[PDB]
Amino acid sequence: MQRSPLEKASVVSKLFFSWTRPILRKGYRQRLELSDIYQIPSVDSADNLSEKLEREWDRELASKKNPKLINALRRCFFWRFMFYGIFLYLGEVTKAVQPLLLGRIIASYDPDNKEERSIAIYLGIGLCLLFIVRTLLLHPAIFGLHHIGMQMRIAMFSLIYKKTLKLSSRVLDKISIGQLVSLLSNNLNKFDEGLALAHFVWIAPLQVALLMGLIWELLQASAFCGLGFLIVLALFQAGLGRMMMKYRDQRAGKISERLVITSEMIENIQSVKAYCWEEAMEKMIENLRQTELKLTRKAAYVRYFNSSAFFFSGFFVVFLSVLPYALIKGIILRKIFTTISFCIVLRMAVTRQFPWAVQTWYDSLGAINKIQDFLQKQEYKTLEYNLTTTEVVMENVTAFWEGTPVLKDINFKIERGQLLAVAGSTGAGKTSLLMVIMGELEPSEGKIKHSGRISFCSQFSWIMPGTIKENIIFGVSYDEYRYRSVIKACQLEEDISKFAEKDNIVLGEGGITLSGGQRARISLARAVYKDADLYLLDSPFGYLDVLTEKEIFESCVCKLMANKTRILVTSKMEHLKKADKILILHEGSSYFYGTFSELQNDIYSRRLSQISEEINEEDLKECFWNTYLRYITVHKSLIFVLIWCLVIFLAEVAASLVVLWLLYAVIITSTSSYYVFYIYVGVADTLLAMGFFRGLPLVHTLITVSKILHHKMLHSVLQAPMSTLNTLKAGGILNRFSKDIAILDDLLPLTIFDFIQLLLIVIGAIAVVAVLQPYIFVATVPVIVAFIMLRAYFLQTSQQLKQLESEGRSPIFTHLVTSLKGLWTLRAFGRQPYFETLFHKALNLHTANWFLYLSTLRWFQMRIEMIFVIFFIAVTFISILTTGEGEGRVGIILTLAMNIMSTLQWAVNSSIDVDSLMRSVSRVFKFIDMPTEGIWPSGGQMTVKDLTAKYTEGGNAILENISFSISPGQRVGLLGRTGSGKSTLLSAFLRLLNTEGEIQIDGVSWDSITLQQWRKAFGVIPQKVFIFSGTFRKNLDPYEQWSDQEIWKVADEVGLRSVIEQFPGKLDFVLVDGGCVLSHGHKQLMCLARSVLSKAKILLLDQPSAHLDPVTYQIIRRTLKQAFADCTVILCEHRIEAMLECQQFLVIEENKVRQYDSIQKLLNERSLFRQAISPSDRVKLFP
Amino acid sequence: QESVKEFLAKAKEDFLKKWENPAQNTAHLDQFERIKTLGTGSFGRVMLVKHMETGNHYAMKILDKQKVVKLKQIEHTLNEKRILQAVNFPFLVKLEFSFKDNSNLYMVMEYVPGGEMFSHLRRIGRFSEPHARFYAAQIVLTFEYLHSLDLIYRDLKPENLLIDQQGYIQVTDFGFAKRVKGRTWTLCGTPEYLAPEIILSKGYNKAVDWWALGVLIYEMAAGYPPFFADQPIQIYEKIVSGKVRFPSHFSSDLKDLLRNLLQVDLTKRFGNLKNGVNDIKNHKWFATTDWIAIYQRKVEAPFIPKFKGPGDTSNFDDYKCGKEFSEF
Ligand SMILES: Nc1ncnc2c1ncn2[C@@H]1O[C@H](COP(=O)(O)OP(=O)(O)OP(=O)(O)O)[C@@H](O)[C@H]1O
Ligand SMILES: Nc1ncnc2c1ncn2[C@@H]1O[C@H](COP(=O)(O)OP(=O)(O)OP(=O)(O)O)[C@@H](O)[C@H]1O
Ligand SMILES: Nc1ncnc2c1ncn2[C@@H]1O[C@H](COP(=O)(O)OP(=O)(O)OP(=O)(O)O)[C@@H](O)[C@H]1O
Ligand SMILES: CC(C)CCC[C@@H](C)[C@H]1CC[C@H]2[C@@H]3CC=C4C[C@@H](O)CC[C@]4(C)[C@H]3CC[C@]12C
Ligand SMILES: CCCCCCCCCCC
Ligand SMILES: CCCCCCCCCCC
Ligand SMILES: CCCCCCCCCCC
Ligand SMILES: CCCCCCCCCC
Ligand SMILES: CCCCCCCCCC
Ligand SMILES: CCCCCCCCCC
Ligand SMILES: CCCCCCCCCC
Ligand SMILES: [Cl-]
Ligand SMILES: [Cl-]
Ligand SMILES: [Cl-]
Ligand SMILES: [Cl-]
Ligand SMILES: [Mg+2]
Ligand SMILES: [Mg+2]
Ligand SMILES: [Mg+2]
Ligand SMILES: [Mg+2]
Repeated sequence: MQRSPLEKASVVSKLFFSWTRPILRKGYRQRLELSDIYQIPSVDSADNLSEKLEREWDRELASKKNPKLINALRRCFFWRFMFYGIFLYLGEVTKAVQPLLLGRIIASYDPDNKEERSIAIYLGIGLCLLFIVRTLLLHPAIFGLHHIGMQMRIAMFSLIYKKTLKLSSRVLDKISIGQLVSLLSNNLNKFDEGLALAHFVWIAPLQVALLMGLIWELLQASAFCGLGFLIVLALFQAGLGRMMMKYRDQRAGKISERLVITSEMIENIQSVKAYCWEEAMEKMIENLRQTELKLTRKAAYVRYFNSSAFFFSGFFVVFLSVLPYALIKGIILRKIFTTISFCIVLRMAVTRQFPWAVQTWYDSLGAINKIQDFLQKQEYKTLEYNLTTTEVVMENVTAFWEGTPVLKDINFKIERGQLLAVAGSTGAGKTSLLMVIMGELEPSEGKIKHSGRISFCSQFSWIMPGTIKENIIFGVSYDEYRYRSVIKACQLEEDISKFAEKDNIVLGEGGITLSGGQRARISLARAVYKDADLYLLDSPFGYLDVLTEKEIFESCVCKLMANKTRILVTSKMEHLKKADKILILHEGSSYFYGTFSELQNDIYSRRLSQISEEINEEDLKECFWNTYLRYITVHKSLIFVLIWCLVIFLAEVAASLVVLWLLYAVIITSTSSYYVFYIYVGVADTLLAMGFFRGLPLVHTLITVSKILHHKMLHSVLQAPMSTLNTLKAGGILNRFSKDIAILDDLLPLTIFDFIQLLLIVIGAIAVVAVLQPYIFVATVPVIVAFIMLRAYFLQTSQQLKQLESEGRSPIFTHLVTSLKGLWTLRAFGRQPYFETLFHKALNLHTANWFLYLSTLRWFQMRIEMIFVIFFIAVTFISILTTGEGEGRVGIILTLAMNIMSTLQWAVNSSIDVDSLMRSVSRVFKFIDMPTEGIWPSGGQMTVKDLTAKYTEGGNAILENISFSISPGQRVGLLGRTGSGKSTLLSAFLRLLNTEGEIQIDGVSWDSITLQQWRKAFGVIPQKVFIFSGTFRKNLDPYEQWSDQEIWKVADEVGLRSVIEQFPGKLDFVLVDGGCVLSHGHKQLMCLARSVLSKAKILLLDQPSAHLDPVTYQIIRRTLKQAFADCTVILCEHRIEAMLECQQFLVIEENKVRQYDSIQKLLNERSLFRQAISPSDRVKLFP
Repeated sequence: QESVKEFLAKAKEDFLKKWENPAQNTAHLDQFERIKTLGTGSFGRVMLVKHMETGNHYAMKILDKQKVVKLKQIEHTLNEKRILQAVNFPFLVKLEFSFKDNSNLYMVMEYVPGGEMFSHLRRIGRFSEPHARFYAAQIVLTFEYLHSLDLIYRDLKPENLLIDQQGYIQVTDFGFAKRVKGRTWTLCGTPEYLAPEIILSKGYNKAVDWWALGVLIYEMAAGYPPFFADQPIQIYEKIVSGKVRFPSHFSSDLKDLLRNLLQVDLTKRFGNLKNGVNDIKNHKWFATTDWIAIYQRKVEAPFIPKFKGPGDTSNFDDYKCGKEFSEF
C-alpha cells in the first residue's frame, strides 16, 4: 500500500491533477490490483478529524446556554470555505463578460461593422486569455469544496458512533437499526457534493445585478419585462421545493420499518424456510413498499416541473424584453443575438443555480439539526469504582421496567470468594436482578454496592466477527498459560480439534457456523478469561448435556475460580448443594433467602489490560453494456414512451427545418442575414424541450421499473440455498437493500431525463443546421471524436474505482449492527475504545477509495474543458486572420460549430453521471441472478437409507451412511453430546443442506414431489427462536388463517394467556426488538404455540425446553401427551426426564447413529454418562 | 471581589516582613526523640520526632551536607528554608524549628498523620469527579496564593500532597520553589509533570504550574498519568507532541477543562490569559464549588483518614562545608 503522491507533488502537478495519471494508466490496460490503492493523507484520518470536531463541540457545550452544532462546524471549516468561494465567484464573473468580447468578433464578419474589424486581433487575444483564466479558477475551488465536505462528513460520523455507545438503556428501546442506518446512508455521498453548490446563494444575485446592468445598455427600459418573468419563475420554483420537502418528510418514516423487517427476516432465513413463511414475508414487504412508492411518484412529479424550468424559458425571456423595444423602433439582428447571449447566463443563474443552493442549505441544516438532536440523548451512568469494597450488598431494591414492579424489596449479602445461587420459575426476574447489578436497570428505591469490576455472561450468546481466539481474548494482551487453562476448563479442546483450521477458524457475525452449546461455551470462556471481582453467569448450562455440564461445573466454576465472588443463575439441586447462599424469586419477590441447610426445613496473576486505526493490505483484501439494454427491456411501457418521445422529436425537427427554410419592425440586410442560424441555435433549447406530455410518463415508468426490480431481488434472495446465504454479511445486505434501492428510486429517473433532453437538443440543432449548410457537421466531427475518445479512456478506470467505493460501505454497517447487538457486553467488560478503533479503521477504508474516485473525476472534467478551450482558440485565430476585404465565410461556420460544442460538453458530463449511477443497477441484477435452491401424510412411517450430510459441496461429512426406520405414531428420542450433529440430522430431513441418500414417508420418495410439498408435511420447533416486529397475532400466524377463538384456545393450552394479558393491547401489542419484553421461556412457549396451531403428522422438535424450570416443563409434557396423540414425534432434547416418554432412541457418536430400544439398555453400556444422572432422575429411570 | 483583593495585599505585606527579618538556629537535637521513619526521598530522610519538654509529636527532615554539595544543588536547599519560614496559608505545611550541627541539616515540621495522596490513589484505583474536584479547588487556591507573591512551586505530584485529620490537603517539599519575577532556565522536576517549554530548554514562567495541575487532575480522575512511557527519553516525545486521549468515563466539562489546561501554546493556556485565575474558577466544572467555604474549611471531606493517636503512623509505610551554609 503506497504513499499518496499528492503529499510530495509539485504545485503545477497539484493544480492540473497530473498526479492521478499513473492509476489511470494502470487501470486502462488491466484490472486494478490491491497495491494500487494509496494510503490516505494524514489530514483525512478519522482520528484527527474526530479530535478536531470534538474539541469544538465540547467547548460549545461548556460555554454556551443554547449550544449549536453549526457553530462547532463553523469554527473548524469556515475560512477555507470562504477562501474557495472567492475563486469560484471570480471564475463565474468571467462567464458573464464573454459576450462583450465574442459579440464584437462575430459582428466583424459583416463588412458594415468596419469599426469592429479594426480591433478584432486584440479582442481575439483577450478572449484567448479569458478562456485560460477561467479554466484555472473553477476546478481547484470545486475540488477543495468537495474535500472540505468529505472531512466534515467523516467527523460527524465519528461523533455519532461515539455517542451510540453511551446511550441509556431506557432510550435504546426507541432507536432501531433502521433509523441509524438511515441517518448514515442519506448523508453519505450527497453531503460532500453539496458544499460546492452552497456558495451560489450569494453568487447568483450578484451575477443577476451585473447582467441586468449589461442588458440595460442594449434595451433601455425593456429588460425589466423579462426580469419580472424570471422573478415570477423563481417564486414558482420556491413553491415547488416546499411540496417536495413535505413529501420527503412524510415518506421518511416507512423506510426504517421496511429495513428492520428485511434484516430480521434475512438473518433468520433458516427458520423462515422451515416454517415455509416466504410468501407471507414478501407480502408484508410489498405492503410497505406500496405505501411509500406513492410519495416517491408525487415527489418525482414535482421535481420534473422544477427541473424543466430552464428549457421552457429560453424563448420567452428574450421575446418579452425585445418586443416592447422593437415596436417603438426597429431592431437589428445583432442586438437580438447579443440579448440572447446575455440571457443564457441570466437564465442559468436564476433558474438553475439559485434554487439548487437553497435546497442544499435546507438539506444540510436539517441533517445537522437531526444529528444534534441525536447527540443530546440520555446517557448511561458509569458505576462507582472502589477496589477496597470486596463486598456485594443489596438492600430494599425495587425496580420498574416502565404497574407491577419487576423487583420488590430484594435483600442479599455475599462476601469475597462466595457463590450465590439464584433460582426461580420463568419470568420471576432472574435476569432483571443481574441487569440491576450491572447498572442497566436503575432501581427506583434501595441501594446496590460493589467494587465495580464485573464480568458478564449473557443468556443469549453474542459472537463478534473474527476468530475464536479473538472472541475469547476480546481486545487485550494474549497470555498463553491462562488461554490454555481456560480452553481446557471449558471443554472446548475437543471441538476445536475437529476444525481443519484449529483455533483460527474465522467466525461471522452471530456465529451461525457453530452449534448452540459451542456458542454458549465460547461466551463462557470469554467471561472466564477476563479478570474481575464479580462474575455474573446467567444460565450458562442451557444447551449442554449432563456430562459436559457436570464437568464444566466441577472443573471451571468450583475449582478454577474458587477464590472469586460469583453469582450463578441455576435451577439444579446439585448446584444448590454447593452454594453458600440461595436466593429464590417468585414473581419478583424474595420467596426464600438463606443456606441450603435451612432450605430443607493462580491464573489471574498478570494484568493484561495494562490498535493501529490505519488500514493495511489485509483489511483492503475484502473490497476486491448489456446493463442498459437489460434495464430498458424490464418494462414495455418504457419502450412505448421512448418511441413516443422520438416521434414527437422528429416532428418538431421537421417543422423547425421547414420554417427556417421558408426564410418591418426587424431590420435585415443581405450581408447580415447569417444571424438567422445563430439565433436559431440560441433558441433551440426551447423548440426541442420535452413538455409534460413527454416528461411525466418517462419518470412514472422509470419508477415502476425500480419497483419491479426490488420485488425480483427480494424474491431471488429468499429462494437461495443456505450455502450461498451463509457467505453473505449483514452489512452488505443492508447496503444493497438501502443505498442501491434509494438510488434507483430518487436519483436515476431525474438524471436520465436531463441526459436525454441534452442529447435531443444537441442532435436536433446539428441536424437542422447541417441540412441547410453541410460544412457545419464537417467542422464539428473532430471535437466529437476527441470527446468520445477521452470518455472511453476515462470510463475504464472510473467504473472499477466506483465498484470499489460501492463495496467499501459494507464494513461500516456490519460494525454498526454488531455493536448494537452486543452493547451490554461491551459496557460490562469496558471495551469501548477497541470498537471505536475498529470503526475508525472502517471509515479509513471507505475514504481510501472515495478520495481517488473524486480526484480522477476532477481530472477528467478539467481535461474536457481544456480540449474545448484549445479548439476554440485555434478556430478564433483562424477566423480573425482569414477574413479579408469582404464577407468572412469561414468564421461563421467555425463559430457556429463551437457554439454547438458548448452544449455537447454538458451532454458529455451528464453521460458520465448516468454511467456512474448505473453501477447500482448492475449490483441489483447481480443479486437477482442467485441460484435457486430447488391425504399423503396419513401414518407418519419414515424410512432412511444411506443418508449422508455435509454443509459444503465437497467438504467434510458430518453424518455418513445413516439408516433406520420409524413406525407410525411413535415418539423417538435423539440424544448425544454437544456438537455431535443432532441438529444436522433434523436439517437433513428438511433438505436444508447438501444431502445424499433416500428418505420415504408412507412410501413416497422425496425425489418424487417438489420441495415445497415435502416441507409442508413437517411441523418444527427450531432451536433458535425467530420473532419479528408485529403484533402477537401476526407473529402467531402471518397468513391470517385462524380466528381469535382458536388463538386464545391454543394460548390457554400453552400457558400464554397470563403473559399476553400483562400488556396493554391484548393480542394487539406490537413486539419490538425481537420480543425484548418477553422472557427466554416465553419465546419457547411462543414456538410451542406455533407448532400446536399447525396440525402436522410428523414433528421435528429441537430441544423444546432449553432453559425451563421443572414446573414449566410439565406444560410441554402435557402438550406432548394430549395435542400430539397420533403423531410421529422426534424429540431431540438434553433433558433426561424427557426420555421417559419415548419408545425408541437414536444416539449420535463417531459420526453415525446407533439405535436402541429401551433407556436402561442404552444407559448400562456408557457408564460414564450414566454416572452423571442426578439422583432425582435416577430413581425415575430405575424404579 | 474586594474581599479577595484587599486580603491578598495584606498577605503580600506580611510576607515581605518575615522575608526580611528571619530567625535561625531555633533548636538543636537534644529535645528530639527518634521513633519512626516516615519517608525517604532522593535527597533527604524524614523521621517522626517528639519534644519531651512539651509532648507534641513532629516530623523532622534530615539532609546531608556532603550529598547536597555533591549533587550540585546548594541554592535550592537554602531557598527552601528561606521560603518555608515566610509563607502562611492553611494548605501549606508550617515550620517550627531549624537545626544547625556539624554533620547534617534538620528542620521541624508539623505532623500530618493521614499519609500521602499517592498511597490512597493507588489503593482505591481512581477518584470520582466530586472527590477530585474537592482537592483541585484547594490546589487552585494554593497556586493563587503563591503566584500573588511571585513564587513558583515547580514540583507538583501526588507524593508531595498529604492528608490531615479533617481530610484536607497539606502541601510540602518546597525543594524547588524559587522567587521568580520574570524568567528562569533551570530544568528540575519529575518528567511526567514537566511542561513542554521546560523540555525545549528555553525560558519559562509561572505558567508551568497550571500544566502540572492539569496533569494532576487527569491522574486523579483516570488513575494513570496522561503521558506514560517506559523510558524518560520517550516520555519527552509524547509531552512535546501534546496529544492526549481521554477515558470513556470522562465528562465533557472535564475534557474541556483538561484541554484548556494541557495547552502546548503557552499564550493560550488557562491562568496565563488576561483574566488571570478566573477562567478556572468560573469554569462549568467548578459550578458547584463554594470558594469561601473551601478556604474556611467548612465543607465536609469525602474521605477522613482513620488516625488513631498522635504517635500512630499506620497510614505510612514501614522504613563539613560550613562556608556554603551560612543561613541555617
Ligand atoms: N424490556 C422489558 N420491558 C418490559 N418488561 C420486561 C422487559 N424485560 C423483561 N420484562 C419482564 O420482566 C419479567 C421478568 O423477566 P426476566 O427476563 O427477568 O425473567 P427470568 O426470570 O430471567 O426468566 P427466564 O427463566 O425465562 O430466563 C417478565 O414478566 C418480563 O415480561
Ligand atoms: N453452517 C455450518 N457450516 C459448517 N459447519 C457447521 C454449520 N452448522 C453446524 N456445523 C458443524 O456441525 C457440527 C454439528 O453441529 P450441530 O449443531 O449439528 O450439533 P448438535 O448436536 O445439534 O449441537 P448442540 O447440542 O450444541 O445444539 C459442529 O461441529 C458444527 O461446527
Ligand atoms: N510533615 C510531614 N508529616 C508526615 N510526613 C511527612 C511530612 N513531611 C514529609 N513527610 C514524608 O516524607 C516524604 C518525603 O519527604 P520530602 O519529599 O520532603 O523529601 P524530598 O527529598 O524533597 O523528596 P523528593 O524526592 O520529592 O524531593 C513525604 O513523601 C512524606 O511521606
Ligand atoms: C458585482 C457588482 C456589484 C458589480 C457592479 C454592478 C453595477 C454597479 C454595474 C454592473 C454593470 C454596470 C453597467 C454596465 C454598462 C453600462 C453602460 C454605460 O454606458 C453606463 C454605465 C453602465 C450602465 C454600467 C453601470 C454600473 C453597472 C450597472
Ligand atoms: C467584478 C467587476 C467587473 C467589472 C465589469 C465592468 C464592465 C464595464 C463595461 C463598460 C461598457
Ligand atoms: C472584462 C473586460 C472586457 C473589456 C471589453 C472592452 C470592449 C471595448 C470596445 C471598444 C469599442
Ligand atoms: C438589481 C439591480 C440592478 C441595477 C440596475 C442599475 C441601472 C443603472 C442605470 C443608470 C442610467
Ligand atoms: C481597443 C483594444 C481593446 C483591447 C481589449 C483587451 C481586453 C483583454 C481582457 C483580458
Ligand atoms: C427569439 C426572439 C424573436 C423576436 C421576434 C420579434 C418580432 C417582432 C415583430 C414586430
Ligand atoms: C474542417 C472544416 C473546414 C471547412 C471550411 C469551409 C469553408 C467554406 C467557405 C464558404
Ligand atoms: C474545428 C475544425 C477546424 C478546421 C480548420 C481548417 C483550417 C483551414 C484553413 C484554410
Ligand atoms: Cl457586443
Ligand atoms: Cl454579435
Ligand atoms: Cl449598444
Ligand atoms: Cl453590450
Ligand atoms: Mg432470563
Ligand atoms: Mg442442536
Ligand atoms: Mg517529595
Ligand atoms: Mg524535593
